[PDB]
Amino acid sequence: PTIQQLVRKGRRDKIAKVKTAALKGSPQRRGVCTRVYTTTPKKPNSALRKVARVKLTSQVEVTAYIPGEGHNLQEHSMVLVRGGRVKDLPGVRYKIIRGSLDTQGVKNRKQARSRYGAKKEK
Amino acid sequence: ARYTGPATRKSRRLGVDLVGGDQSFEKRPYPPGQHGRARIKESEYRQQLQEKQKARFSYGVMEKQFRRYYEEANRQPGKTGDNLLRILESRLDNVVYRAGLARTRRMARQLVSHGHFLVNGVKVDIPSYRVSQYDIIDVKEKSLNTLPFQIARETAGERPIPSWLQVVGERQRILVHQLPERAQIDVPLTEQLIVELYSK
Amino acid sequence: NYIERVVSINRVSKVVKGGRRFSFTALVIVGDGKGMVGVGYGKAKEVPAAIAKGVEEARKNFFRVPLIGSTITHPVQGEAAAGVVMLRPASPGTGVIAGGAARAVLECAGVHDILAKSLGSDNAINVVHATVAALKLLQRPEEVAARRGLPIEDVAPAGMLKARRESEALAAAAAREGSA
Amino acid sequence: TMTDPIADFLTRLRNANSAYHDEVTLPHSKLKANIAEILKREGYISDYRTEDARVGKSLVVQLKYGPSRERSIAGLRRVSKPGLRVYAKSTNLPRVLGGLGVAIISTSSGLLTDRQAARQGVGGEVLAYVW
RNA sequence: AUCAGCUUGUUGGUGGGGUGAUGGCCUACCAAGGCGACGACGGGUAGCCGGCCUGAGAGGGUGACCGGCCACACUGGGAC
RNA sequence: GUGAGGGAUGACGGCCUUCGGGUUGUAAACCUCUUUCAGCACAGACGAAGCGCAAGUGACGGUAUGUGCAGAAGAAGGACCGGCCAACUACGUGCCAGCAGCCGCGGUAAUACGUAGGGUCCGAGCGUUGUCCGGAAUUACUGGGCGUAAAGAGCUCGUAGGUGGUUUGUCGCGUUGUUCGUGAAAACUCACAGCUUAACUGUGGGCGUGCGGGCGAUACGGGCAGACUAGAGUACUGCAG
RNA sequence: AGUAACUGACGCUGAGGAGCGAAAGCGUGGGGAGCGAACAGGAUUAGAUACCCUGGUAGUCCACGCCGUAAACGGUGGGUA
RNA sequence: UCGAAGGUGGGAUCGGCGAUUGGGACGAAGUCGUAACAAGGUAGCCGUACCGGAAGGUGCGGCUGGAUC
Ligand SMILES: [Mg+2]
Ligand SMILES: [Mg+2]
Ligand SMILES: [Mg+2]
Ligand SMILES: [Mg+2]
Ligand SMILES: [Mg+2]
Ligand SMILES: [Mg+2]
Ligand SMILES: [Mg+2]
Ligand SMILES: [Mg+2]
Ligand SMILES: [Mg+2]
Ligand SMILES: [Mg+2]
Ligand SMILES: [Mg+2]
Ligand SMILES: [Mg+2]
Ligand SMILES: [Mg+2]
Ligand SMILES: [Mg+2]
Ligand SMILES: [Mg+2]
Ligand SMILES: [Mg+2]
Ligand SMILES: [Mg+2]
Ligand SMILES: [Mg+2]
Ligand SMILES: [Mg+2]
Ligand SMILES: [Mg+2]
Ligand SMILES: [Mg+2]
Ligand SMILES: [Mg+2]
Ligand SMILES: [Mg+2]
Ligand SMILES: [Mg+2]
Ligand SMILES: [Mg+2]
Ligand SMILES: [Mg+2]
Ligand SMILES: [Mg+2]
Ligand SMILES: [Mg+2]
Ligand SMILES: [Mg+2]
Ligand SMILES: [Mg+2]
Ligand SMILES: [Mg+2]
Ligand SMILES: [Mg+2]
Ligand SMILES: [Mg+2]
Ligand SMILES: [Mg+2]
Ligand SMILES: [Mg+2]
Ligand SMILES: [Mg+2]
Ligand SMILES: [Mg+2]
Ligand SMILES: [Mg+2]
Ligand SMILES: [Mg+2]
Ligand SMILES: [Mg+2]
Ligand SMILES: [Mg+2]
Ligand SMILES: [Mg+2]
Ligand SMILES: [Mg+2]
Ligand SMILES: [Mg+2]
Ligand SMILES: [Mg+2]
Ligand SMILES: [Mg+2]
Ligand SMILES: [Mg+2]
Ligand SMILES: [Mg+2]
Ligand SMILES: [Mg+2]
Ligand SMILES: [Mg+2]
Ligand SMILES: [Mg+2]
Ligand SMILES: [Mg+2]
Ligand SMILES: [Mg+2]
Ligand SMILES: [Mg+2]
Ligand SMILES: [Mg+2]
Ligand SMILES: [Mg+2]
Ligand SMILES: [Mg+2]
Ligand SMILES: [Mg+2]
Ligand SMILES: [Mg+2]
Ligand SMILES: [Mg+2]
Ligand SMILES: [Mg+2]
Ligand SMILES: [Mg+2]
Ligand SMILES: [Mg+2]
Ligand SMILES: [Mg+2]
Ligand SMILES: [Mg+2]
Ligand SMILES: [Mg+2]
Ligand SMILES: [Mg+2]
Ligand SMILES: [Mg+2]
Ligand SMILES: [Mg+2]
Ligand SMILES: [Mg+2]
Ligand SMILES: [Mg+2]
Ligand SMILES: [Mg+2]
Ligand SMILES: [Mg+2]
Ligand SMILES: [Mg+2]
Ligand SMILES: [Mg+2]
Ligand SMILES: [Mg+2]
Ligand SMILES: [Mg+2]
Ligand SMILES: [Mg+2]
Ligand SMILES: [Mg+2]
Ligand SMILES: [Mg+2]
Repeated sequence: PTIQQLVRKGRRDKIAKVKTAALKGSPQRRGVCTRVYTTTPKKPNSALRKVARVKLTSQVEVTAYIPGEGHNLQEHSMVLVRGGRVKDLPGVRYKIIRGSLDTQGVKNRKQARSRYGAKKEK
Repeated sequence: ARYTGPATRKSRRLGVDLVGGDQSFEKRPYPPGQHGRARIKESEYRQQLQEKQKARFSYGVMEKQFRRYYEEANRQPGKTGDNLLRILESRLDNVVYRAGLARTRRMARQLVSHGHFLVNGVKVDIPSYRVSQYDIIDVKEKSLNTLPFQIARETAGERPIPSWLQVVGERQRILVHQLPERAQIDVPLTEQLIVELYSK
Repeated sequence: NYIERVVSINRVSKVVKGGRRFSFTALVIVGDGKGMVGVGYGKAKEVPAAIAKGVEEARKNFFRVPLIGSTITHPVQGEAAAGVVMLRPASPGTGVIAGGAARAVLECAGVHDILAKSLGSDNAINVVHATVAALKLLQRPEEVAARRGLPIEDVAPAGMLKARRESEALAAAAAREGSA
Repeated sequence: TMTDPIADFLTRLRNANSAYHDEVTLPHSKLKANIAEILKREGYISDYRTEDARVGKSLVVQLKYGPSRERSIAGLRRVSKPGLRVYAKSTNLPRVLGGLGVAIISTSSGLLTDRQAARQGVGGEVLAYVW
């Protein structure tokens, strides 16, 4: 591109493909879960993961993955949701934090304890 | 906050002695753990971090502290490596150790924190005190009467006193004159790795 | 005393009617630390043979670095292979700032202060080729003045004259200390 | 069309250097003439002299080669061109080849070399980098 | 420009009123144009600046605190 | 700030073993030390050449700060350990239960899952999450390409704009030529100095990268005030399609 | 291409704009030998709404208008040294 | 005279929902098929018109990023 072209037009910078737009750039939201069920991964991975449908304060319906091996979430439950991507599940972009509101840390955790919300043994 | 754990761990894992009198290091040079003999792939980042951790766990400094020395040394116009070496050696703990008044960096630091030292007649209890050119270091009578200080000051037969440091008498007065050069400092390790690692 | 380094190890493969035949290739850089650079690319089926071939090729192929005391003379824009590697000197003690392959080749060269950047095709082989070409592109003030037919003071800056004189004095002092 | 005599001159000179030629004939102009003058003064070229042609004056430039045949010119490039014209103040004089090259700057005195221009404190537009 | 024409006190002159001060600031009378592809009029966003972060630089992002102005005081107006 | 000096070819107990043994380990129990800071007491500020013709005036605070007393006595956790990326083995289920930033890891013997040890990083903070720059030369003025990866519009005429073939002449509007003249404070950078050093701030510089007018220049980069022709066109003769 | 008589900075590229443009397609009115989408049969295949065979309606031709797209390729814009 | 609020009536923009329909992508595995990649068994592709569940076929014009002779 030549000098007169740059002067006449100007160069437009790239636009960023925003991720987790349901957060509106806000790291955490509170939500209430509507349904809890299971989903299947893609071809490379065969498993049976657990996901939940949560109503956000932003009035946006989004899936939410449940980490850990045990949970007590049922319909109409208070949930705190952060942002986190999973590969195997196609349309899941969020992970449910553990240890807040109605969810309690999964038992028998001693290694990597702070991530999953386990109190200290005495 | 200071590392309260064993000091021989650093030398054993890392592969070069720090205190210098470690019999365990010369008994077993390989790193501890069930698998310290496993072959490890060469890495420029391994060796760059290795020099860093040697330096920081040898002089006993804090991570934020040492990064602040790095940026300070960078912003003086002088050569970055020499500036970093001066700004680290100017710690009163290292000064009083290399002057022969302390058996190790940890003990110098502990005694300075407890405050057995006088700087130009002014009470000082800060292990990370800064010593500039042409300063005077004094030791109080309450500490001359202290037994371990007497042991150190009449057992001071350690590494020779450097050019910029020198004692004048039994009172253990430490004086500083000028900026040493790297050649006569002859400190182990190599500041190039540390400066390049923080240049990352 | 030579400096030896390995930058990359690759498991290359060949195919026949039976199946897969594996092979190993390695690239190494040799240097004396004074300004003598050698690069070697060696291939085998096992790492020891590969590194032996690389060392032999590097010993065969050498190149000399005309450095001023401790650093490079002038900035060089080394455009070769498929990567763009830009080298220039710096203030003493700043360090040899470069990527992986450039780091290895410059440390084998023995330079202590350089500013570098790789602008594309981060592949180690192409980067090494570009750095070698950059060092080839380097020009030295004395024979630059000889080519231009103009004396040193009328070509080279007084600051670099002062630096060269200081470097010569330091080299003379080091030689005297070594002799004594 | 023929739209930049100085760039054309620089490219013909460096093309001749690449092709190992010895003599180049170009249409004569004051800018070409005094640029050849400063080239002669710095010593990158061998010698120049003007001539007369079928129509107007023409200038011939003889390239410089040594015993070992390596090029006396490494490379040329123009920074100030019609359109993008770059200028330098009295303090921001460009550094070329780490001070081992030459930038041609037109000052109140004329087309003069960067080192003595900084000595005088004067400055202007940079014609080309020759190294 | 996936916004091409906009405007009628609008534009300009004269005479009056007006305001601390000149002025379509307001009125009357005369003429038809001014602004417009070196982006007008439209649509969305947003207080501006010394500064902060990043980057060698260019540049990019941004307006925490402090400080220089700007505008508002439940919403819309008006005046002493 | 949660300590130490010395202390064994290295005491329990755990984990592996090739059943020889190796590990946690100078770590620990031990003999001595100073005991910072909290704890208990005493003294106890400056902040005020300030205001009053009164007799005094400090919320902070009876704090900061010094002087004594007792006792190692009251004080450490968080992530990682397949490659990128400094840090590995065993035990428990096997396309299940699960990990995960990219590649990607379990289909009975996983350094990638869970538990144990062991080591690594960091530390009164440790990670996750979201926004912004860098690497991204990945919007390329410095600093990218258009044959096949993304791109030459189907090709011309041509308006507005952008750019010009030599040398013959002023004014100096593109411009550098030096000086006085602004650049609030604050911030950045250099040196000095004070709070025991620490944040904090105490003084004087310096910095304050732009823009104003008066005085001094004319080589390039434009209009303007006159001539020639190497691009271009015409003119004379032929030419092939 | 040659002589170079003459003009004496008229040159270049060109956003928006305008004109030309392969074949096919459309309107009107004519023409229409051969060729040939569509559509019938005959043939193969388990299957052919194709490849093959026999026929043949638009179109292919003419005049006036239109659409303005092609692997519109040298997959390379033009001009100058 | 001006004057905010309120009400009359029709044009623009942002939208939210809306039976049903059109299209797209991800699943995994099944039927119908042989399309393309070797002269892929009819050389490929491009523009265009018609036809057929489907990939496609044909007509006209253009390129070789087509192999033999
Ligand atoms: Mg081009
Ligand atoms: Mg995109
Ligand atoms: Mg983990
Ligand atoms: Mg794990
Ligand atoms: Mg960095
Ligand atoms: Mg290039
Ligand atoms: Mg690249
Ligand atoms: Mg890369
Ligand atoms: Mg009036
Ligand atoms: Mg008047
Ligand atoms: Mg008015
Ligand atoms: Mg009037
Ligand atoms: Mg600014
Ligand atoms: Mg930068
Ligand atoms: Mg940048
Ligand atoms: Mg701003
Ligand atoms: Mg303020
Ligand atoms: Mg003002
Ligand atoms: Mg209001
Ligand atoms: Mg209001
Ligand atoms: Mg002890
Ligand atoms: Mg106290
Ligand atoms: Mg007082
Ligand atoms: Mg007083
Ligand atoms: Mg105190
Ligand atoms: Mg690891
Ligand atoms: Mg590692
Ligand atoms: Mg297992
Ligand atoms: Mg551990
Ligand atoms: Mg970034
Ligand atoms: Mg350029
Ligand atoms: Mg680019
Ligand atoms: Mg392409
Ligand atoms: Mg094209
Ligand atoms: Mg097109
Ligand atoms: Mg014009
Ligand atoms: Mg002037
Ligand atoms: Mg002036
Ligand atoms: Mg000024
Ligand atoms: Mg000031
Ligand atoms: Mg800075
Ligand atoms: Mg002081
Ligand atoms: Mg200052
Ligand atoms: Mg700046
Ligand atoms: Mg002009
Ligand atoms: Mg004449
Ligand atoms: Mg002519
Ligand atoms: Mg003809
Ligand atoms: Mg004539
Ligand atoms: Mg033309
Ligand atoms: Mg044009
Ligand atoms: Mg034009
Ligand atoms: Mg246009
Ligand atoms: Mg156009
Ligand atoms: Mg037309
Ligand atoms: Mg037409
Ligand atoms: Mg036809
Ligand atoms: Mg036709
Ligand atoms: Mg039709
Ligand atoms: Mg028709
Ligand atoms: Mg008809
Ligand atoms: Mg037929
Ligand atoms: Mg047919
Ligand atoms: Mg019939
Ligand atoms: Mg049929
Ligand atoms: Mg097209
Ligand atoms: Mg064609
Ligand atoms: Mg074209
Ligand atoms: Mg061209
Ligand atoms: Mg809508
Ligand atoms: Mg709806
Ligand atoms: Mg099938
Ligand atoms: Mg086929
Ligand atoms: Mg077939
Ligand atoms: Mg085919
Ligand atoms: Mg085909
Ligand atoms: Mg088609
Ligand atoms: Mg057909
Ligand atoms: Mg055709
Ligand atoms: Mg091909």
